[PDB]
Amino acid sequence: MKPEDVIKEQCARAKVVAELWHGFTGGAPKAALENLVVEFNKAQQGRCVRPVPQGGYRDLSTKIKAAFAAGKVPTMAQAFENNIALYLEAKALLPIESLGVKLQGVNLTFLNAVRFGGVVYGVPFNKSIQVLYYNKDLLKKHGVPVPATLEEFVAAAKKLSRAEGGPVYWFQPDASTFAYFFFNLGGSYLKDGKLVLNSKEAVEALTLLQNGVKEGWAKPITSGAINQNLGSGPYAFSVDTSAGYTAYLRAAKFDLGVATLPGRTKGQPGYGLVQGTNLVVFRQASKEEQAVAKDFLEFVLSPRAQAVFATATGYVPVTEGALKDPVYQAYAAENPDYATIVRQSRYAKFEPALAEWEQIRFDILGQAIKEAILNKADPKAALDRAQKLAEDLLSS
Ligand SMILES: Nc1nc2c(ncn2[C@@H]2O[C@H](COP(=O)(O)O[C@H]3[C@@H](O)[C@H](n4ccc(=O)[nH]c4=O)O[C@@H]3CO)[C@H]3CC(O)(O)C[C@H]32)c(=O)[nH]1
Ligand SMILES: [Cl-]
Repeated sequence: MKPEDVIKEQCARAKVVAELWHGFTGGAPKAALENLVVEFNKAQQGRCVRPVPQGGYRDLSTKIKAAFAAGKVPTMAQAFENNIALYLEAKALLPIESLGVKLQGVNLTFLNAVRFGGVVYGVPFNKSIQVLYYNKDLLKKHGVPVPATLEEFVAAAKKLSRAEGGPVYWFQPDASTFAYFFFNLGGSYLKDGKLVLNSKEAVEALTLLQNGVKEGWAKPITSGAINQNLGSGPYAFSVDTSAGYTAYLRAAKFDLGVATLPGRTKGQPGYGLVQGTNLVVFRQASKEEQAVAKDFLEFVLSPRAQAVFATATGYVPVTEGALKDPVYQAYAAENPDYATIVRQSRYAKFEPALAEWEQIRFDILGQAIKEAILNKADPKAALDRAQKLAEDLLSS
């Protein structure tokens, strides 16, 4: 009796059913969402949510565009900030505060990100922050302090790779990893309102990674998640989503470290990329489905729902209330990595919220990073190409 079995039964006897389309394909996010929905549905009187997996996040946005085309949309769905921008062009989204959902206490880092022209269009739900995952045992073995600066991080990666005979910093050659180096070398994607992929800081970020590959301290991972490659050769450090925390804990055969990210100086942690999603409510949904979404959105913002969800996953509890819940506190008191994730969430950057950003981050910027890392393309020539494809798509 999988939670999804329970839910299908709950929905089969419900008077009213609001679909929630998501992009959790498995593991702890998928288990945590479904357990939340089972609990919500037991409380309700013939009024249920039905989570519908749509694949990953891009499958989900593709399926949502086909839904507008078909005229069959869900009540709710997961959405990045760029997805929200897109669906607003379509006039598809219900303003949240119209349902009377109370948003005070939601972290302004996340609340600001769902606000378009003053209006909130999303409920921050599963929001993650990059952290530094590390191998405590391997750093102790070579007397390496947890690096607090980008300088110390390069140094440690070179020191440990020399000692162990192989690259100890592991990375996915993607926009998400790029963003960490880009932000903390003083990059910004927007200059005088214009999207710029090929700035000096972008070239310096992509150069740093490619030189790490050439020098033997950076290891590109091209098959599975980082946590799925552990046990193959020496590992000291990744920069990865907090939402992988439970997966790291399960897979690591070594004592797993979580730290705040290396910054430019010791005066502050580096910035982590905010990932994960918001829940949106579609205007096309029935008044009755909307009422279910309003109770569901209130439930998901409750201290207990956030304390259970965040502690099952490593996602960042989106409310001040969740940190004051005793189930959170019990987990935090036993595992310092939960406070570490919250501390890192204070130092948080977003990618641009342009309608076209999902296509750019994957098919243009992501590609130019793969070209440099995996095919030895010159970092500037790869980014100049990206900039030109992005300027051509935005002109379309
Ligand atoms: N479509 C679309 N995706 C976007 C956008 N901005 C960023 N991202 C993607 O968000 C993922 C991070 O979202 P987050 O919820 O923090 O983490 C994910 C999973 O990463 C994480 N997980 C699961 C199993 C595992 O072994 N390891 C693990 O880390 O669990 C969560 C739910 O699956 C990155 C991954 C990416 O697909 O390569 C590209 C990134 C965008 O605009 N659009
Ligand atoms: Cl699974």
